[PDB]
Amino acid sequence: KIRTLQGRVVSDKMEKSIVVAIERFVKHPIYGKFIKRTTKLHVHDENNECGIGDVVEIRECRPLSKTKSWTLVRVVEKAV
Amino acid sequence: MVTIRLARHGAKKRPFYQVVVADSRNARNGRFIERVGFFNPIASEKEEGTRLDLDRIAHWVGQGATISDRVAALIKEVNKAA
Amino acid sequence: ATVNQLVRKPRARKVAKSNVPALEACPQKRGVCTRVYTTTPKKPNSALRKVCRVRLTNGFEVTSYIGGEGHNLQEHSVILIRGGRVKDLPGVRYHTVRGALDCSGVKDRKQARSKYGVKRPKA
Amino acid sequence: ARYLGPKLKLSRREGTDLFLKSGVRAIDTKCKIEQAPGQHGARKPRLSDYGVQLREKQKVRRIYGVLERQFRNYYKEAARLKGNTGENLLALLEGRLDNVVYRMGFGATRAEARQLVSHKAIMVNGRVVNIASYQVSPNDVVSIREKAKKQSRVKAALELAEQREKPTWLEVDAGKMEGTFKRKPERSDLSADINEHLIVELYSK
Amino acid sequence: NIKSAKKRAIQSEKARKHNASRRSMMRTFIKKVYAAIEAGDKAAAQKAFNEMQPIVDRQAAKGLIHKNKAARHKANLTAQINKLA
Amino acid sequence: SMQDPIADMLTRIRNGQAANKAAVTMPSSKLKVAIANVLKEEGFIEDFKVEGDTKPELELTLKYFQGKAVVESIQRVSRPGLRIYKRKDELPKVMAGLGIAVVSTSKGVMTDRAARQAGLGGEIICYVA
RNA sequence: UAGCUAGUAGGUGGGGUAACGGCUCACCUAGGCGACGAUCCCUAGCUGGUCUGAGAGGAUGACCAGCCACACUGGAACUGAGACACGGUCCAGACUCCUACGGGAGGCAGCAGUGGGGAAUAUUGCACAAUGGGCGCAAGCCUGAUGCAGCCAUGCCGCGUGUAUGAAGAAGGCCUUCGGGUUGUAAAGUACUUUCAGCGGGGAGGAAGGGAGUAAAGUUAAUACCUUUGCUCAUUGACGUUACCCGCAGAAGAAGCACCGGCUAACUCCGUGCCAGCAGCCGCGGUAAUACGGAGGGUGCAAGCGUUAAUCGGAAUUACUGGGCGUAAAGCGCACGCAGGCGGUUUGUUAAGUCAGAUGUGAAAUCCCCGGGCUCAACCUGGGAACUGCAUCUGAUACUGGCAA
Repeated sequence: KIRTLQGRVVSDKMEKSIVVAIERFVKHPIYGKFIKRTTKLHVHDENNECGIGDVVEIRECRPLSKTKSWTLVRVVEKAV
Repeated sequence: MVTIRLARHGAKKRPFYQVVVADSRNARNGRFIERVGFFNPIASEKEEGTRLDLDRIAHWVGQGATISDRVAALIKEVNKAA
Repeated sequence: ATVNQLVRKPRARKVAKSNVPALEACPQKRGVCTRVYTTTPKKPNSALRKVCRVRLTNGFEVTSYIGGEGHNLQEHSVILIRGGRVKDLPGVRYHTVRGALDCSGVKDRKQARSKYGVKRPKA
Repeated sequence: ARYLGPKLKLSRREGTDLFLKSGVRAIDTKCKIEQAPGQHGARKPRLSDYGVQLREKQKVRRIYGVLERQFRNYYKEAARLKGNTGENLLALLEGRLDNVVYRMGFGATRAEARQLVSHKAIMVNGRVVNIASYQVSPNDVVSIREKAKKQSRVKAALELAEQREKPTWLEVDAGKMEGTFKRKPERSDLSADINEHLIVELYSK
Repeated sequence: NIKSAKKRAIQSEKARKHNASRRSMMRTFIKKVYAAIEAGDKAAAQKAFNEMQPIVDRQAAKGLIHKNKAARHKANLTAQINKLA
Repeated sequence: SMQDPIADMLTRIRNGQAANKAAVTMPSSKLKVAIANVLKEEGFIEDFKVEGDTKPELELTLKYFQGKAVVESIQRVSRPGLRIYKRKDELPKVMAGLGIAVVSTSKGVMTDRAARQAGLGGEIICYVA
């Protein structure tokens, strides 16, 4: 299959694009504590179906603008 | 061009050559794709002096690799067994 | 101490700077010895301690102790400063290498001879 | 790079016969052993803990004629080898070629054996070895060459080989003047009075 | 500097002149094309496109335009005429 | 508030051994009965008994060999502030094998010997020495 | 250093590139980044690794190897498969040089080498014999890559300065309670040995190829030519009076440096008298100083030995492993509370953390292990282990998390 990620929409307001925060949960190298850690990504969506506060899966593609090398596959869990 | 060639690694007045597969425009003792055998011109009169992986050499010559005069001489020395 | 508090702000021991700003941390430097002095020590000791004041080659003007019994330094006398504190004098941080550029070896010495710049007597 | 001095002085600071002048006569008789290692040698030392460890290391080096960087390298090799580091260290000191030439009775002392080894009078396995610290493997044959065979020294040395205890890990045979280092010496096969834990602890501080 | 770098200097000057001329003729033919598309002319621009096609393919083969660029031009211009016709 | 009931259990057993207490009661859970079954199995407690219906109460009958107490030192390793997950190679032995370390592995709550024999590591709960 | 950003963030369309892309332009939207530290400032080539450490870490990134960047300084492109080009072009600038005064020329951070700077760092060497590179069908030409040689104890490793005997316990030195003690089997005497250096002979190996004739096969119309394989014949070594071997003469050419109050192994006498001076810390020296200076004696290391600079250790004195906070430094004056951290108990599902296995990768060298070659060692080297990681797939579901009750 394809490698994909899941994350939540952190903001919405851009012209056929979105930005998604990813939560990786990584152990501290010295201290041995599992710490949450984000990764904000500029993600493309044609016809901008996902709004703010959603949860969306996301795959990597060719560059579509500056940063923006990521595009959604499936919007889940939109509940407001 | 990729070349199966020798690369000098022993001490002073005592060379040990390792036969590698390098992009030919690298340095001699520099970057190689894979090493594929060795050649000690002394070693002693014991057992080997030279072993050399003929399957990988045949693979690279199948790919288009060239072979220097020493490596050709060593393949002409270790023909199939001797 | 709580592991969260160290994730927020890690441990940090200070730098523990150098006693000898002979800059770059070079083993010796050379200087010009702007003047030559004798200086009285701190309280439990009493002597007159033979000490020069030196314009180094890196710009720093530092004062420097002169080891051994009797020297031949006078005011221009390019010397090779070494590094090493004399605790008994307030503010000398360096020594002069005896047996170096314009600093002769100690006259009539026989033991610990290498650290005073004196050659082996022929016998 | 080797000692070159008064030998019985070294044997007198340690308080113990270091076998440094084995030679012609019997037990010392002209050493003044125990009495005075220098001018204030009549004084008892009241030796420290560093002093007993140090003095044990010096006993062993002054026996086998090794200096400090070489000894220290033997300690590193004995440390990395599997087993008991004291026993490994004595096994490394006993495989030295000048020592094996001394044990076989070819030299009267270890310095005389070291000069036989040094002056190309000794072959191992039919090849001449010039080096005092060659490490003799088990099942080796070490012998004297045709030059420096039937020279007086070695004969006299074999004469005083019978006065000693005939080590178990050798084939001493003096007829042909050749020997076989058969196995590594067990710790229980040598000397019984050196305390190698003291030199392990000396280097491990 | 005194070498066979003098020969590469003079050859690279000569080839600079040759390539500049051929590159300039190629660019003028492409300007003919989408300068005919500036006005709403279908068959005039098709005539100009047929006039530029062999020279852009040819300068691709000669080695000074690196054929993907060749392709782009004709591709873009084809789009323009079927945006127009 | 109570945020580590396992360390609370081990606290009950340390302070029961330290006070020559005959038996120790506490609120019960699946993990505490799993650990308690490991402790009875390895011989550090005498018995356990879970009673109650709507509020279960685990009860550990403690052991005392001589006048001295059997559970010499029980420590909590994987606390909630910092959890400790060891592999089958990193999996420690306590008092050089004379003292078990209760590891929660995917197959269940085991000891260090039993889970190193089972070929799988996990979350190391407590050292019992 | 708390706000930064207007081609800025995104969209549509045109152009551009080998290729996606605000890469560029026109228009539209008003975004984007930021306390998980943006922006600004100081410093810095990065890594495999190296040093230290029991380890976790800490410092560092000389040689060797991978990647990047630069080529007097600032900018630009041209040629080309590849450069915005170290020994190419163009412009400008600073410096240096030539000039007929109109103008020209140059770029060692290639190898040697100079001047300067500095505590400090090397020859204006030999060869393309090997290995590699460029060109060439090849012969061969070029190669300051490379192989070697020169200088330097800069390091690591090896060997030597002899060995045995030798009491009149010589003389002389130093101490002495003047009995002696110690230097000291030390020296001398006597008997042996020749490593290495010195002198003279012998002499591997790095040499595989290449050239010239044949013979066979292939191809072909051809028993030519060419290719391949055998065979024969001369040859190809900078190092290099090589490594190594043998012979000669004679112990003959070959031992210093620091320290001796405690820490810290090793003690007395004499000179000096708060001086001269010593010192890493404690501190010695103001008349009998085991601490200063000398001597005798000893101790430690040894072709080295000390000092200085720098790093880690010791330092559990930044404590993750692995510390503390009533009085030693340390509990906010007290609360409320957002973000954050943590979260009782039962069942079901998931399987993100966690665990197990597999696959791909984690360059080679280095460290480690078992072997092999240099007389050994350092050194070189064969195979493994390791690279504690990351990604993907397959499972397990106890604990943690998500979801539902």
